[PDB]
Amino acid sequence: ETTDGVYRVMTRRLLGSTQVGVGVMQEGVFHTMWHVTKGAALRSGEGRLDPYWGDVKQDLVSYCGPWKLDAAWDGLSEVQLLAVPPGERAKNIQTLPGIFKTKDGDIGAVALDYPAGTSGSPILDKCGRVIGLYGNGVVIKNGSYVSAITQGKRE
Amino acid sequence: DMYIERAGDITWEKDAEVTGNSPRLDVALDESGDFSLV
Ligand SMILES: OCn1cnc2ccccc21
Repeated sequence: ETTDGVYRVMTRRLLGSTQVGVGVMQEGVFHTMWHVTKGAALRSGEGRLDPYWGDVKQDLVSYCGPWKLDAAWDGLSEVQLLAVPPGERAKNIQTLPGIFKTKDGDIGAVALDYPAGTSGSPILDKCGRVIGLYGNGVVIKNGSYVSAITQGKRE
Repeated sequence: DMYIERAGDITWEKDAEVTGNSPRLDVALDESGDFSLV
């Protein structure tokens, strides 16, 4: 199936069924984070999805086509994390992003903590566009987790 | 082998829980794609 939406990424090389990550399907392309699949091919029922583009430093990978998600956080408004935790139902969480300040510029960051198998969950603006993926970040002083709003480049 | 299964629609929820802070962090991104605090 190539239906638009958010998907769990599952494996069976370990015990039982394990969720290694999450991804979004849009315009026939599956978008997830590189560390989730390590570029491996994916199964979709009877079909197969092969990697098309990826970059380890960006920690992004796309399947069946080029990266399609190009919406960006405006730097002002609150966003929603559509978290897909392993073994739990998808649930939206609204939040005001922080900032990752690097030498190459600033990127939005969401301060929400979830199991690592939630990596790849989409982050949305109020219009419903995917502005980035959740699951690559840091651990701060208190011990909580802060993830960047990781977005690719279309075309 | 990894496989995927659908988990929901990509949509904004008006009744969504609002939580989480908005910290300003100085970070560095290495060649391996791992962030670190500065
Ligand atoms: O929230 C996604 N995520 C990815 N790696 C993590 C590590 C700790 C907590 C959350 C994590």
